[PDB]
Amino acid sequence: ESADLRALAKHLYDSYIKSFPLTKAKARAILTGKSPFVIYDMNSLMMGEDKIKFKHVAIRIFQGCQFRSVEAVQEITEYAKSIPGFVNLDLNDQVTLLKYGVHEIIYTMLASLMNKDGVLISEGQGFMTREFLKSLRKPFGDFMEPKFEFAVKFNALELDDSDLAIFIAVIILSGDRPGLLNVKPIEDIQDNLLQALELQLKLNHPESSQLFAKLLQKMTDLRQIVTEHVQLLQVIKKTETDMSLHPLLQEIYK
Amino acid sequence: NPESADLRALAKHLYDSYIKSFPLTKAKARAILTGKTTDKSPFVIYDMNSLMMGEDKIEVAIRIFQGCQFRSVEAVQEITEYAKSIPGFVNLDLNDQVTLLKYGVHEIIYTMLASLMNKDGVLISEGQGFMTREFLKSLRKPFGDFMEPKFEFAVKFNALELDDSDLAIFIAVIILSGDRPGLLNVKPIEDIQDNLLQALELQLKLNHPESSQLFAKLLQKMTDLRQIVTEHVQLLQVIKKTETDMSLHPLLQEIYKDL
Ligand SMILES: O=C(O)COc1cccc([C@H]2OC(=O)C(O)=C2c2ccc(Br)cc2)c1
Repeated sequence: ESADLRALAKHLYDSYIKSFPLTKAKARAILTGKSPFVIYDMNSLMMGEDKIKFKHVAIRIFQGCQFRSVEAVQEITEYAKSIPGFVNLDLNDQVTLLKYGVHEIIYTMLASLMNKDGVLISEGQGFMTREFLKSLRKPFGDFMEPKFEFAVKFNALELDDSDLAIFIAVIILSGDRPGLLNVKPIEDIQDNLLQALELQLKLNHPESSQLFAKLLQKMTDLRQIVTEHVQLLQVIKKTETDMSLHPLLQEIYK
Repeated sequence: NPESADLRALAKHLYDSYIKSFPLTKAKARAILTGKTTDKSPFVIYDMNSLMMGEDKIEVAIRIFQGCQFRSVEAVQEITEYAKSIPGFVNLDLNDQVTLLKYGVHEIIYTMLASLMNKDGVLISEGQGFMTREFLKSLRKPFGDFMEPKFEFAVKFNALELDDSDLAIFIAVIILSGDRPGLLNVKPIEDIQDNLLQALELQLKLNHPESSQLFAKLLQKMTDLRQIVTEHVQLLQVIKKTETDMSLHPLLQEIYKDL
């Protein structure tokens, strides 16, 4: 029966490449060796915007992160709709799985762009450092540090795009999202996704023992930082006197 | 097969210490919850009257919470005894044995508490009593919602149909976690958890053969345990600042100390 598990592994990987432009393999090449722009202080921030083409002082960084998250949701939605059985679910269930899922996949693939010294920005064309992300006014000065502590641990598992492709699918098909209407089949697809993930990590990582069990424990983490960032997204709602400009622009970021 | 036999010896050793460390197991709790015995029948507490009459074995809202933390201290004592029997735990650094226990005990307590709970209430007083879920939820604020997260997780967790032999290994995996803040020597802990995870995977393969992917579905429940600890922690901070005379316990207040 593992013939179908190997089929599903490459089907999800091929769709992973089409839905996501900047893959982990191409981000690892940029982080080590061609070079992009480096934003390390306040001068290189303004210097960046000139020759980088952004699409939007301390709030300009956060608003750009929400612009990138909106583009990410579209890539995650298109990728999820290619998972076998996803589009054949209840349309309300598909909306719910994506609603409570995109935040966890955003940080999983964000780690693919992070090391211990910074993160890539604007499709690998730039690079914001770690210390510059702790030198902003509150509460911006400490909303990326939990995500850097997580990216260090998660990337230590040292997975590739084919492992991540299956791992992304399992997070979307989580059958415990509040408000589901047909919890059965969602757990059915996630059951075969977990089999394909268990098989994938054995054939690609034969030396690392219980990489499948250690990967599932990172989900326990993942949600703890998603629910922590959610409660931080309402500190920006109540603080800063510059987080409400064009009303049509507020509707996009929901 | 010779290496899988080494994992069976580990599984039987953990189950042996489990029986010897926790007096009330899930096997005995299910014999009490389901009314199949004429001798292990509990006195049900459902209102104020059944409370004062069942006082032979056990402010109302405060008195209920005092006994909850009294049993929590009883639980930590049993968890520490069982952790010492896990192979390698006592061989680690003494600072790490305290940190693995500091963040691990509550995730263990809510796991085994689910063995004493059905959808209608919780076993209390060593199985002699049974406090209803409605009465626990009918307590005044902020105590009227102190138990619903525990109950909602139990009916979800008990669906896995795990017995004490599977629970023994899953308890050991939670204690020997490398993801806990303050671990000085992380790698020697990850080696022990790797051995416990191999034993748990084989245990569920043999004890639950028809149940597919029970190993992955069980490891996902650790995400539920974290949110209960965080919601619990948030709730004590409100009680500490409202009931100013409400005093804790050396075992509990030092676990919540900058958790
Ligand atoms: O004392 C009162 O009137 C109300 O407080 C009570 C009432 C009943 C039982 C107890 C405690 O004693 C025990 O043996 C026991 O397990 C207690 C207990 C406390 C909280 C939860 Br949850 C489960 C059990 C305290």
